[PDB]
Amino acid sequence: EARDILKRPVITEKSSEAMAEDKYTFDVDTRVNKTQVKMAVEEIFNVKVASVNIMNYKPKKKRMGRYQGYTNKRRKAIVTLKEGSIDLF
Amino acid sequence: AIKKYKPITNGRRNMTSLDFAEITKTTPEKSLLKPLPKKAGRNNQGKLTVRHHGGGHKRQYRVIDFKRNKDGINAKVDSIQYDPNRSANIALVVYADGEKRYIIAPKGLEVGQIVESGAEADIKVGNALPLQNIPVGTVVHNIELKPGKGGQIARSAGASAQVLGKEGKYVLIRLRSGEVRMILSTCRATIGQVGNLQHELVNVGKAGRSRWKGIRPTVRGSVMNPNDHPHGGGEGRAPIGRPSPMSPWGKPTLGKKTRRGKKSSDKLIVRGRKK
Amino acid sequence: VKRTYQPNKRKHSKVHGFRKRMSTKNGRKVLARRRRKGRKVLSA
RNA sequence: UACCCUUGGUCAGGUUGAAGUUCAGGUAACACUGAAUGGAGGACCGAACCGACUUACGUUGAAAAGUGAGCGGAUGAACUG
RNA sequence: GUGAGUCGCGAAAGACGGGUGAGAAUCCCGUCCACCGAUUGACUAAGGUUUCCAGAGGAAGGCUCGUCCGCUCUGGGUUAGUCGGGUCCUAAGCUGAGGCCGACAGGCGUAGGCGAUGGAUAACAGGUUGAUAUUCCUGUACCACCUAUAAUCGUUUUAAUCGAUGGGGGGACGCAGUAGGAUAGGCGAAGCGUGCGAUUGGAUUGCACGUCUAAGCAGUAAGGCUGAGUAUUAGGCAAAUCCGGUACUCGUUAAGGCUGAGCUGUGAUGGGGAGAAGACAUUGAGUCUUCGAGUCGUUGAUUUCACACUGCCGAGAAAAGCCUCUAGAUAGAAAAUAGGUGCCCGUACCGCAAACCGACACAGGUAGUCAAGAUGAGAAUUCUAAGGUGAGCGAGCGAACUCUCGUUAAGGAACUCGGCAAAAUGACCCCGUAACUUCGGGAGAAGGGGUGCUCUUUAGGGUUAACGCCCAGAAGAGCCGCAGUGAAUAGGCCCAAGCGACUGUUUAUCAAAAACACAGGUCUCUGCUAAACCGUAAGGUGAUGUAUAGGGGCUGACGCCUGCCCGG
Ligand SMILES: [Mg+2]
Ligand SMILES: [Mg+2]
Ligand SMILES: [Mg+2]
Ligand SMILES: [Mg+2]
Ligand SMILES: [Mg+2]
Ligand SMILES: [Mg+2]
Ligand SMILES: [Mg+2]
Ligand SMILES: [Mg+2]
Ligand SMILES: [Mg+2]
Ligand SMILES: [Mg+2]
Ligand SMILES: [O]
Ligand SMILES: [O]
Ligand SMILES: [O]
Ligand SMILES: [O]
Repeated sequence: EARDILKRPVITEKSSEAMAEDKYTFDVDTRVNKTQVKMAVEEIFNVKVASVNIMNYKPKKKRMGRYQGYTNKRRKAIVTLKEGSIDLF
Repeated sequence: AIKKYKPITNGRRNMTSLDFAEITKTTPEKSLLKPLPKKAGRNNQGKLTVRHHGGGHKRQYRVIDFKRNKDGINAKVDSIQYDPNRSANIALVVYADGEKRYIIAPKGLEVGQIVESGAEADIKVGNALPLQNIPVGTVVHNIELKPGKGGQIARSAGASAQVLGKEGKYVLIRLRSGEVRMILSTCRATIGQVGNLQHELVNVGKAGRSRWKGIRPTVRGSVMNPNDHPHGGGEGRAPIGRPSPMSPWGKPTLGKKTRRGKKSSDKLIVRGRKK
Repeated sequence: VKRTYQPNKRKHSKVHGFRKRMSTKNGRKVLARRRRKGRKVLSA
């Protein structure tokens, strides 16, 4: 379902330029094919073609209390549009 | 024949090698071939058992019908070819039926000569047929010891056996190695010496030409240190101290007999001359 | 010089890896000690 | 690191000029002759690459075995991923 | 703590100005200078794992200082139907149902299966960010597939038509050598833009630029067809119109029949690219809307593009894709058209290095691709483009002493264990070149000579319609300086002897040799699941081998030779 396929949004200067050609940037739950995102984001907003591109990221390090630990895995997915547009801000 | 090579430098002086006058084509039939990795003289395991092999050049398997199994059907011979893995040069054979099979080359074979595999195939060179029917006083190659296997005998370069005579069952034969054996009456064989005769006058000429084959070096025993070989050790050079010159594994070489006298064919063996 | 340990993955996620160990008696025993002793890593 | 296997990659430039071929020469016919062709060699110089011969240096060192000047092999039993 | 504020501060060319800041030889900016340039350059693999970029900070780290960093803190960055890989194949090898063996463990091994450094496989150019690019957009392309639509099929036979899990073809491979056809880039010009010097002089005079894809239509330089076509079939396990064979008509006619292929022409591209201040309200007027405007001809030419051809022999992976043949499936397709559908991994950065291995920000190693200019045979050498760097302590003085380089009259190995080292020779051409010899060589023997720029005259060869463009000789005549391959890179030689025949390998980190091996010789073993061997045994090597073959010992090219003793 949409819920466990879209975990977060993302915003930044990168996405800000991205919204010129009607692009967007979400972060998903991991272990999700590219295609489920298409049909599911379609299911939830009725926006569509301009198919998806996607990446991963390896987890960095961090020290907040002088103990070692890693950040969390991050699979980022870049959505782009041809059919209207969506704003939820 | 063997063509001496003019000395131009040190590593050719005694050199010698073949002329290749019994060849018609160079590139083989794709079909009968079959591939061949190498092992360098060592086991399913990986350990070295036989010494000094490997290092050589790549090659393939040219299949042979040593059985000459299909009988009666006349054949012809439209080509010769070369065979690395044996001294004996090799022939290709268009059977009557369109089949194609390679056979070791008898000396004095003519391309276009025809050769048979049958009982009623009267005697010439090449023809394949049993021992019982053959006359006495004849030279024969590629005998089988057993019906239907594929021959094991006189299969290398040069001449071949002699038939001295026959009972009904079994049948005599004298080899080269000059040694005698009773053979079955019905084993399939053929007639005529083998091809290449001057494979042995080859002065290999230079060290590499053993590696090209390939084989590789063998080190003496009176050089090593005494663990690795019994003769070894010794200040300076090394006379062999002990009697009975030994292998690396004990077990002498020089005169000792290793035929195991319980083997069943020891009755078939008479008049042991060469060994 | 080229010193020992010119490193690589495949020869190290092979031999000292898991499925070798847990595809051999002795290796299973090895793992038993690296569990009984407590460790944060195996196959390394 | 040592061997071995399967599979790939590499080796500037130049010099020498065998077998054989062929043109005439020449014999009864072959041997043999002189040219032109042809381009073999664990062939010759010599950079990459490899190696470690002599020497100096360093020798709580730049380095737990190298550097600089020279040195040998470099189409082969070569080198190496 | 002592040693000691002592050794060291890890090859190297920096200087000045202007800013900043509390504070600067070390930070930013610029100008100059110097360095590499078959590279200290550019691109990727292995490898490491966020080191990448922005904004702040300077407690410790940095071998100094530090306002800075590859250190800290916060935030942020890696986009694929076509790229490397998987949904395709396979060798070596690994695992291996049943199974054979073993005291247990477990060991062997068929079927099959995994496993690439190889085989097949649909994409290109530009633009763009502080940080991503064949991934984004911009344009132009391709493959498979589904859906929709019709010009051909007609027992579901055979025919259009699908087609193997089986049969066949090809895929499919060595090494060396020469020659050739094409382009890459380079070259010097009479086409384009800018600009005329303040040092005597010069004005066709100086400087820079000289392109455009993959894809689709045509052709195409060189090669190939032991050939084309028919009929039959003792075979390719069953079948076969396919293969293979066999007999004939046409063959060497090359007609060019068929095949494959460098690359070229055209469009793609009235487009992108671009030397371009001659462009502003403007941005620091740098800058941007903005218009500027060119594709010519020559010569040179690979180490790139066909293991193609020839030669040699040491006789040169496999399977799949791909194309066919039937057994068979099955009513009966789809030409070219429109539309859509197209997964996972990786992608940042360094990658002859500060980030990899080396405990260090270490003078080491670290496969592969590109590799320009003059000089040169040349990837050699010297100096420079492209571009990158100034090496993470410096300022003084200019003593010993050590090290590294240069020189030294007279003599010239007297030093010395020993001419160790250092110096001398060194390139091209010409003359010439002994002994001995296994006739190949020795032999670059030795020794000896010439080489610069200008002017004149002349041979020439390749390339062209020709012009001129290139290439490298001879002859004379002159000029200069001590010196003409003016610097740099590049053999020291002769005679005699022992040992070894070679060339080769060896004691990784004290020995590279007269040792080891080597082709050859010789003796003995071994009649074939042969001997020997690893193992407990199966099993496997030997060996796709079959006594002109395989194992063991000894000796070491050549040629002269290989004596006596069989008691131990
Ligand atoms: Mg050399
Ligand atoms: Mg200053
Ligand atoms: Mg083949
Ligand atoms: Mg050929
Ligand atoms: Mg990686
Ligand atoms: Mg380094
Ligand atoms: Mg150059
Ligand atoms: Mg003198
Ligand atoms: Mg003297
Ligand atoms: Mg021998
Ligand atoms: O050489
Ligand atoms: O050399
Ligand atoms: O050499
Ligand atoms: O050489």
